Formats: sequence, C-alpha cells, structure tokens
Amino acid sequence: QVQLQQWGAGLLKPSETLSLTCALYGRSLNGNYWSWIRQSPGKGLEWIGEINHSGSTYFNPSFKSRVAMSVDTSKSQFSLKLNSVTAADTGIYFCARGKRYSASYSNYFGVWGQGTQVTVSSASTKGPSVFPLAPSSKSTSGGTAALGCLVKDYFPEPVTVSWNSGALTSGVHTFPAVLQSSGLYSLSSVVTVPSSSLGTQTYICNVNHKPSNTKVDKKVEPK
Amino acid sequence: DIQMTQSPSTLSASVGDRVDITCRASQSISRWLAWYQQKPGKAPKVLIYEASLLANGVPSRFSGHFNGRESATDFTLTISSLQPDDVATYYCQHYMADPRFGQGTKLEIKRTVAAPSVFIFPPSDEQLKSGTASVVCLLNNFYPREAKVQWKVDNALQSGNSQESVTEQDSKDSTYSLSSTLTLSKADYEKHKVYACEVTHQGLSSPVTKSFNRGEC
Repeated sequence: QVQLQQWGAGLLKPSETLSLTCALYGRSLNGNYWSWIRQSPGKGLEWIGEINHSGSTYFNPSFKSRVAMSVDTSKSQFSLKLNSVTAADTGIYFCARGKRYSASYSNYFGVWGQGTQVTVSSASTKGPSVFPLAPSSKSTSGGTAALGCLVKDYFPEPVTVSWNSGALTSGVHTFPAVLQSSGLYSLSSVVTVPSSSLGTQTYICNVNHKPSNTKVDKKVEPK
Repeated sequence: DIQMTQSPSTLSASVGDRVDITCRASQSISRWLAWYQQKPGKAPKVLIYEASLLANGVPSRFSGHFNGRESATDFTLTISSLQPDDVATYYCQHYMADPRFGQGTKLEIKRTVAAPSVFIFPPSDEQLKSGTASVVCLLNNFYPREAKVQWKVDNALQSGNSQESVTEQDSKDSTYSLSSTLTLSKADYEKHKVYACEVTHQGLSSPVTKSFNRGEC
C-alpha cells in the first residue's frame, strides 16, 4: 500500500522554473531519503538529488546551481524546483524512495512515482481534435473488424485514451505519438472486435488531454 | 563520478532462451549495484539490489552475478529462460557514490513470422469541415517489425505526405502494429476517388493492397 503520486506543470517556456510535488501514502517520510530522477532521450536516466524528512539535501553537482528541494512532513510531501530551464531539461521526472538510514549503502530506488512528462518549448498548449476511424468492409478480416479514433493536433504530450470508460482493453493498440510537420502531435488508438458486434455494441473512445484540460468521448460507428 | 557502461545496446532472443546483459563500473563499486526493468510509459521497477539479491515479487528466472569481491567492477544480469513479458529496457545503477545509471539495454523478442492484417480508414466528415483529410492504414499484429507501406491516390504514388508510428512489442504475443497516416488538403481529397495502401512484409507472399473509393457505401 506504499505509493508515491506526483504532479506539476508539464509545459514550460525556456528560462521558467520547473516545479513538481510528490506525495507519499502508506508510511511517513521518516527513515529514508527521497530522490528526484529524470529520463531524457539523449542523456538517459539522471539522478538529480535527494532530501530527508528534516529537510537535509544533497544534490548532483551538475544541478547544484539551479535546483532546490523542500519537504512538508505534515502532508508527507516533498518537492522539486529547477530554475532557468532549457531544452536539455525536457524529459520524464520521477520521485522515488532512496536510501534507508539503517543501511549506509542502500541508495537504490524501490518505490517510484508514476512520472511527470515535462516539455520545454515555445509552443502553446493545444487540445486535440478527435475523429472516428470507422469500421467498414475495408476494415474486416475473417470475422474480425477494426475501428479506432484519430487524436490529432495537440500539444504537449501526453494524451490518454481508453475505450468504453475502461471496460474495453482486449485488442486495443494506442500508438506512440508522432510530431506532425505542423509541430503538433497526433496518434491513433485502434481496437479489433468481432464483426458480429458492430451490429450491436457501442464503442466510445475516451480521450483525456490533461495539459489542455480537454476531454472528448467519441462514438465510433460504421458509416 | 563513477560511470556505468552497459552492453549490449540491444539484444534479441526467443522465448525460452537464456539472456545475459552486462554492466561495467569505471572503478570498484563492491556489491552496490542495482538492476531495473522499464516498460514504455512506466517507471523503472527494481529487479536486483546488492548486485545479486532479488527484490520482492521478482520472478526466479532473474539473477544477478559478479565476482563477489570488494574490488568488483563487472556485473551480469541473467534471465534463465526468457518470457514474453520480459520485453523491456534494462538498466544498471551503482550506489557506491552519487547514483549513476547505465545507458540501458533494450531486450527484443524473436518469434515466428506473422503477416499483418491490413485495414484502411477514410477521413471522417467531421474532419473535412476543418480543411484537412487524414487517411489511415493499419497493419495489425505482425512480426518482424520491418514493413513497407506505400500510398496511392487514383493510382499515383504519394511521397512526403505520410507518417508512420509503430507500437511497442506486445508483452503477450510479441507482435507489432503499425499505423501509416496520409495527410491531404480537403480539396485534394475531394478531387480524387481511389485511396490505397500497399503493404510489403516478410510474411506476405506478395504485397497486399487495401483501398476504398471516396463516397462509397
């Protein structure tokens, strides 16, 4: 039942400050240091620094000129600030449980937050358009039909797609997002289903673009 | 700092195969080494710490090895018999000083050839009101990953106006899926009739074409 949940703004312009918070459930912060770790496509996994329940900190020297961390024990929360961001700070940022006071050499990471995607860009937030990929006879095969949703023209990442409010998971493929020539992302989510069901089953793609607070429920019907 | 070098960059193996991945520290780190598994879109999960101790919940097919000496620099992660859910990138990390990670090893699964099922989708009327038309070609549940997808409009080969995306390898059946998306202006879409995607793949004896005609029942 021990878990870390994190949040914070994921679109920043260059020179702005990154601010993230992590919340711990199922135990208190006492007894461990708590770390921030990021992952970028070009530099891989990088440890940023750590803090304990008393607010003592130690930072990777590569970040010491720009980083701050704080802790609020009354909320079992801890925070990261990274000043003066550049494109080199785009990446996925994770909080994690680190070393235990009871063991000097124990700074591996056994519990992690879910990650926050941070994009440093001049481009503005934009929510997606959602269009049906309608099943047809040009989309059927030996009793199997394919259908989907095109999630187009949004920024930044990420978007989440579910089907039928989460009730439909078998046969779903949600493609990695790709940047279009416009500079906006697009992806499709598809699912294969019995062609026997097109007759009678409702298929809804539920799209959530949290960066723009956009939600769309698109019904996908044969044309 | 102490730097970690992982080898190989990528590894392909079949289900049931033994797998070895290695990590070298730039100076001695004793047993202060952890191994992680990461799936796309998720946090890493620890597999091994103290170089050879399995973490809770980790299946017995994973093991960690080193020479057992305080001077150790060289470490191995072994999967005795690979399972389909093991497709992932694997990372080492030392904690002899400031934590540092290796660059990762991407583990891919080899399986039998599977031809794609091919589907084509016309643009929606809703989208056409915006001035653009997207046409989507889906290649579903195939292996290996390499495929060629060519678009034709009224049988004229298209270049420069399509993009592809490929899924992560499936953790149950080890297949890939692929989307190819053709972007046209509404005017260009309305002026032409036949829209076709042509797919070449190892599992197809000859290329498959899926097509539709704009405005057909």
